[PDB]
Amino acid sequence: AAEDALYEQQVRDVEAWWATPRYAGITRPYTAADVVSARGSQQQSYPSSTMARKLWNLIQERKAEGKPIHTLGAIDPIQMTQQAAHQEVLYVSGWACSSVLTSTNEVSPDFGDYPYNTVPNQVQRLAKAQSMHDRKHWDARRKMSAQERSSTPYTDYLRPIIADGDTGHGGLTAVTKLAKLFAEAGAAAVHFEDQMHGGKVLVSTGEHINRLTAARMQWDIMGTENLVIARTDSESGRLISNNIDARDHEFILGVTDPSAAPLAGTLQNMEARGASASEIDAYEAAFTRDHPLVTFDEAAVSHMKKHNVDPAEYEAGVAKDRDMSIWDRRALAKDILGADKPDVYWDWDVPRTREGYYHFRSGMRAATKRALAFAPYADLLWVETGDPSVSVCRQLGRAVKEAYPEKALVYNLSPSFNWMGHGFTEQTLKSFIWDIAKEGFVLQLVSLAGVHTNATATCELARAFKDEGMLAYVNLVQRKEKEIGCDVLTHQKWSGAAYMDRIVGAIQ
Amino acid sequence: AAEDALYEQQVRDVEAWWATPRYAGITRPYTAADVVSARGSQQQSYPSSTMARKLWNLIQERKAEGKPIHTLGAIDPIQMTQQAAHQEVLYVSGWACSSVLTSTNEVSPDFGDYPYNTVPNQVQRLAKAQSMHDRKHWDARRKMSAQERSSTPYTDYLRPIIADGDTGHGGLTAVTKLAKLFAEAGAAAVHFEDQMHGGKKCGHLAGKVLVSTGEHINRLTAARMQWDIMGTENLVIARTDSESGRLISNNIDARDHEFILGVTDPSAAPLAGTLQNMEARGASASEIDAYEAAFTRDHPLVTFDEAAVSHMKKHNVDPAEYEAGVAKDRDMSIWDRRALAKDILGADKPDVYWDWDVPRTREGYYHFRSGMRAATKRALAFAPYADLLWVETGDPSVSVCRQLGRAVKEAYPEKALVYNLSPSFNWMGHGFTEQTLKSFIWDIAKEGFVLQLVSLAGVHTNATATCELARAFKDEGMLAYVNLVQRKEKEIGCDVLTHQKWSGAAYMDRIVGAIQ
Ligand SMILES: [Mg+2]
Ligand SMILES: [Mg+2]
Repeated sequence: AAEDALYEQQVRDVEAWWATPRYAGITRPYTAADVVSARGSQQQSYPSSTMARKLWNLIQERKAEGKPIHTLGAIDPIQMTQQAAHQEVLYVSGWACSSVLTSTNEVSPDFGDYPYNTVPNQVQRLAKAQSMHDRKHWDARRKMSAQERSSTPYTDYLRPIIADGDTGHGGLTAVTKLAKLFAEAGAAAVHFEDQMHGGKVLVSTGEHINRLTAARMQWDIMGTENLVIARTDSESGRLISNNIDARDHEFILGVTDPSAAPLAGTLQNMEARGASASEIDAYEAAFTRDHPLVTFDEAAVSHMKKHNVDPAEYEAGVAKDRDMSIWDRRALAKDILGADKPDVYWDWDVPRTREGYYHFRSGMRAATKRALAFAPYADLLWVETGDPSVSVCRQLGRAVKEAYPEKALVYNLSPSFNWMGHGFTEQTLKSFIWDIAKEGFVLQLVSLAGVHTNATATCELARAFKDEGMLAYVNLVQRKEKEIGCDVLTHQKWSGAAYMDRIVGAIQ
Repeated sequence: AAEDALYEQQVRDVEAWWATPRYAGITRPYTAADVVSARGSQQQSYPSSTMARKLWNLIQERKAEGKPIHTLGAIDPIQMTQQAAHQEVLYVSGWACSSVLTSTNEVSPDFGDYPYNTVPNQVQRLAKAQSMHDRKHWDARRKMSAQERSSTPYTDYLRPIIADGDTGHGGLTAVTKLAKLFAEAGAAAVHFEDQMHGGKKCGHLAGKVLVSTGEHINRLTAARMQWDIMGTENLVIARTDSESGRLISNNIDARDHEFILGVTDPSAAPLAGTLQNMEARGASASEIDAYEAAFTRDHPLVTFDEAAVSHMKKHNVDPAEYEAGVAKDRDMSIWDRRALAKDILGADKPDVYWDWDVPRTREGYYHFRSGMRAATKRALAFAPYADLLWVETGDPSVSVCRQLGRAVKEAYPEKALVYNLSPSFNWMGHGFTEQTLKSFIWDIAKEGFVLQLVSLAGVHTNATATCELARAFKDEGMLAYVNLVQRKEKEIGCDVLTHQKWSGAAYMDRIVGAIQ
């Protein structure tokens, strides 16, 4: 039929699409029929998908060279226009949005607690400005001679946008709607982090995989090729919201002291009888001191050597199966111990927080494992590694390359770190970006760069303008703007006035 | 009746409100009953009104001192926080909104052609950030000792906001809706300018288009009526660009007639109708462009006064009576000027030939003699309807400012003025020294220009800072970031350096800790 042919043609198309090199190694737990059944009859193309292909190709080219795509977080269209000739991509931060532009105009510290259309609205604001300045630029060039065009460098205002998706802002349907808004707004790529929606609390490995799968399916339904970026904060995240996933069990901490009674219960009982907030804090502090936390692997091997049993059989099994459940680990331990010896005591529930969070052994062991777990679901991997170290980066890069030799990584360049005070020289501060790009960190970003440049410039001017008036404005702004050749100096032309003049002249 | 008694009380309360010194010398063409009848049964209070009173009191204090309230246009909450310790008010420009933040996210050159909730939305964004930083600041101060508070200067993040209302974005009902949005969003004052909504003419004779004097007065009155209905004291700022606007959309108002220009050649046929016939005959745009350019050359424009005096001199008639008559009545209508000239010329002389319709533009606009004569006359006409007067005066000039300030103050000695400080003018290449560049703001504050603003300041500082970092970062990476941002930020004591604290992280941590 008319509908049957269109359906069948799209199923064939989607299956072929997923077989292209763009999606080599990417796992999809759903089918092409699943996707086409959700599409309706109306096809639509999105500019973000052309930008996504531009970004994908740029990543492939720079990764092959061992070279960086390093950029600065931009908070407004002015910053976009001034980066366009220099940075090859544009980054949009949710931290920036939280304090400078929210969908409700209610700004706050970054808890990812703005309405979830906030960062997509900032993407749309930048993408529409990109299109305006590309149109102005194309109009300007058509007014030049053909040879003057060859003499003048082309400015590319259509740099692919990378945007912060936070944790996805709720359940899987929220993630699909957030991904939809981003593809509509213009984002070429979106990153999603393995923290709980609402210091840091991780979600299970499987929960985050499901978020990444939800974003991919929505873009598959839309027919767009936007890039999924998976971020993990398990290098520093000490709490996990959910113990259901066996791939996390080796990092969850528990007690070995059988005289420890569940902490959360004690704390609620205390609050019921009227105990002071400090008294609850004091007991919780003492409880952590009195009862040290270890992994079950650690408790088992300690129990075996204590009872004169070789742990090698256990250690081989957990090494062979990193993701062995706690249930199967206890089974393996008791067989090795046998009937005569007592069983390992270990309880991860007893020390849970008031919220019910479990304790988690953060570090690069957990972060590397999660990066590998996320790799078949993501186009780029973003691992927070702590303070900048070429050494740590090299280790992570090789660990990922040996399992997924084509996966590119992202690095978050800290704006606040004391580089010189922590071992760097001017030479090694300069080469850092290029040093880690050789190890596979292709996309690199100073998240809050546009916040800090803007704050510093206004701070300097505001103080001086109070006492020196227009002398301060000319010295600190007008003179400098002219010296460096900033094209906003002629603001009317910069804004596109000549472009609109021609259109109005054509209409009349 | 009980209800009727209440109504009369509210009417009496409005009348008493309008009799306070805040509204001395302000003309309202409506009654208190008019206002109360539009109010409904619930009145609510608006923070913008508290900010408006704060701004009014600051203007009164600074004007008495001959001192400036000089500020910088801010485009985001970051710039607001860095200005709060230094600039006593905050300015929000519509030019900046047009290129950086529109209610539809469609940025473009400034034609005042974004949807009219655009600048109110930017005001709301800044006002909500002011409240957030005030709450952060207050919370931090309650953590200090009582003595440490006495020793630490209090930062006032609640600076009154002045915002661009463009032309009012349409007819009188749009002006009232826009005024309402600004009062809801948090603006202490709004300025409205006497240009035609729909933007400037483009191409030949490109430039601003003025409305009639009376049209702009009705806009000022509409905004005041809306704020009266709301019970708010926001400040009306009247802006005129008749120092440079060479076209006017409407000739109905006799107060504009002395500036409107016309032809004296009886052989000139109407230009717009000729161009329309040519366009209808297949003539190209260039051939039409040619006829218009030639028409402008062959038929100079003059005011009716100049035509009548030149005509009297040609026919050996003393023009002294005509000149004395129109000097006495600057507002004489063209109808009455023609009759005066005709009576002086007498039955045995031909009458003055002068036609202000023949040279009209294709849109139907009239030609207008721009300059400080028109600008000063309009400033005086708007004065009874405005809390502050904003007169564009051209190149920065203490002399021109002093003349304008004196001219206003001889009729309205209490009236405060606004000065728009150009960020683009080449001060040092046009007669300023470093010393008089510095003193300019204080020099004109002594002449009554109490409120002064660099409207695009936050556009230019932001662009310059990113331009410099973006170039260097491409090649020097984190070395450029440390050299140009991090090190400088710490060396000048910018409090965004510690962005977590700056954003309010400790404030929210205490709220969450108090909830659990
Ligand atoms: Mg975020
Ligand atoms: Mg405007």
